[PDB]
Amino acid sequence: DLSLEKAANVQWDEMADITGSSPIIEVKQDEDGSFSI
Amino acid sequence: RPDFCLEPPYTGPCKARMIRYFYNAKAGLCQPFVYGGCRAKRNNFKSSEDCMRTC
Amino acid sequence: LWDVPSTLSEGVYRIMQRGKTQVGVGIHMEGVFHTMWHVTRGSVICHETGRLEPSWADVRNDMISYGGGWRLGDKWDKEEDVQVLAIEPGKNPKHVQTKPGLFKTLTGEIGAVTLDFKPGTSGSPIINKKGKVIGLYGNGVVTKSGDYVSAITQAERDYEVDEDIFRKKRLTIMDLHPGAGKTKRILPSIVREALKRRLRTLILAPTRVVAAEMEEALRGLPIRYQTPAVKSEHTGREIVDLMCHATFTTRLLSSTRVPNYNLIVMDEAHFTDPCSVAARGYISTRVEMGEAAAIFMTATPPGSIDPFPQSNSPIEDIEREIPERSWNTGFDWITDYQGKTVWFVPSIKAGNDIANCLRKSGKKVIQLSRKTFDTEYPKTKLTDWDFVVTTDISEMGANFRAGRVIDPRRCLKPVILTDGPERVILAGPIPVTPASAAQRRGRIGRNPAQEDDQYVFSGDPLKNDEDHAHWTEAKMLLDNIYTPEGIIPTLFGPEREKTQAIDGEFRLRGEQRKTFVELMRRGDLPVWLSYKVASAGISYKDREWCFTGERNNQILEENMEVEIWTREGEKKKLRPKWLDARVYADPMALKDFKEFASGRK
Repeated sequence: DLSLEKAANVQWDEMADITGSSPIIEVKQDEDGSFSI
Repeated sequence: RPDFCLEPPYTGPCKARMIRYFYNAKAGLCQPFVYGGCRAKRNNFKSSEDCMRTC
Repeated sequence: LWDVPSTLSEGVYRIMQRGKTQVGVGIHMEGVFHTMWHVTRGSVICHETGRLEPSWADVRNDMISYGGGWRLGDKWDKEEDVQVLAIEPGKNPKHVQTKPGLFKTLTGEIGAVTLDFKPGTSGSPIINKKGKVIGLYGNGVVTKSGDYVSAITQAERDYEVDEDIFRKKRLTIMDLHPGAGKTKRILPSIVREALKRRLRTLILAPTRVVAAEMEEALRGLPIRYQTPAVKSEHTGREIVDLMCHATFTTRLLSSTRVPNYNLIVMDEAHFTDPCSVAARGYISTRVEMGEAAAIFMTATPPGSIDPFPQSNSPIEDIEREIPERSWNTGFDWITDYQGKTVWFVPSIKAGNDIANCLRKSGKKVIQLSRKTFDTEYPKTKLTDWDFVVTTDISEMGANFRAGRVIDPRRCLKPVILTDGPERVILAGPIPVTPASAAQRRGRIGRNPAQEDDQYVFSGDPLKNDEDHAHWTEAKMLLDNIYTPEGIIPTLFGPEREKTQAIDGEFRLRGEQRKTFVELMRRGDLPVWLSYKVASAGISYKDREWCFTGERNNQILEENMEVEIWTREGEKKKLRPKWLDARVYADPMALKDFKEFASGRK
């Protein structure tokens, strides 16, 4: 038994932090939807 | 007890938040931990009774 | 798709549990709700005095939809920089922009973001430059370095028919089990490309609610529902006719302008009701004459023998003893079960007894019978209940949202006895047929979010329905369907050997045939009794045959010899010249037949 709760509308932020790398990992998914190596 | 309760609790590579139970061998009982939703290990139980009886 | 019918704002939502904490995030786009599979696993959601149930899912991609499909198809260009609208548990939302890296699937290749958010953020949307959702955050991997990466997750959006099924002089049986997308996918595509071929399309449903679910499935197409209050309804426009089996048989018996349908689709084509059998016979005749194509859809086609067929969700087949009456003890597994149960009873009487026993335990019990089905079945959906106590009528497309079936595998069988005076008795309770057991078990094993469904049964099925009165009654109806070509309308092949009758022997001349149809429609009498009265030359309103019977035709109600006041004040014992058990088999049937015999009907 789960309930919902409002959070935000979908809009892009001019005022956003820019972080994160852009690596290239070869990884293969498996039937269930998982990921590894 | 099986060898899969030797393992410590395993939060998967997913970002959901499920409360589950995992057998701390050092502490000697299943405490609740955060399951991410994906590739659960076998030290991962929906209730603490099934974990005590399963370890 | 899944298996059920039924606020709706737009914005991202925190999916939350009360034991309240956040477990995941979802997007309410259009009238649909989007999440990952691993976040809910097909569980319902209730909020804003409403409820959402799953529609489509792709477990191979960790993606699920509630209330419809996934039209979100904006795909990241492999260069454009993205934003994750992360909603962490107990924190105001946060937009983090990044240039995605690549997961290199090797069965394809897609982008990934190296943002590590707290547990409970799965399903947070990944937006793009133009303000459209290109993905869902939450499913990823742990890097050799020990870093967390997550792949962007989005869908990219179907049943195509073989053309031979539209060929005339061709009859196709579609062995479609629950989970194949019958009403939700296959039938709409069949209808659409039949319209493309500009075919005169008839669709036959076993019950009114099944036809209503067909209407919901076929919306946007030109479907006209046809009510039995009308003998024929032609329009010059392109139209697809939708009606019940019995409505089609009635219009055959009473109308002239029966259209030259060249494509006929019959859902739940295993229905052994006399009207359904006669309709199958007429359809097979039209097909053999080269005037039409036919499609019979059923999970138990002729020759089906397996009571435990394959299902698209696991079924637990428990064999144990089941009560046949009200019990006082020793059946705790019945009421200790905390899900919803569909219990199949042989008769309305046994159903009443079982249902009262269950109500005594604080159980909400809904009862279903052939006559009350289209009234009461909508209450199982619009209400929450513990048990459905039902007869075989729920074997014809009645979808339930339950986890257990109780099936003693017993039923009553109408048999026409030829020992001297011809009568109709109800033999039993007797073992049901293998197809009937399969159809009863088919009420469950369809929800892919449930693996604990159980089919608790007792006894073996029996393939001995040859003496069933419905085959002779179907021949009675069929022999009174005149054909323009004067051809021979016989029963559908696989059912033809069930009766040793000669084709056409029940043909009634004009007026007798009219009163036959009227005794069935206005009198609510069985086909055998209606034929026996009408062929005798008796008018509809003449009720004296209800009292001129042998003494052994006395009708008893609760251990009393029934006495009835006729329309003209006379008091007489209910003693029909012809005895059909179905008119006194249950309180409502006997009530209706008592009002018929009085002439007040």
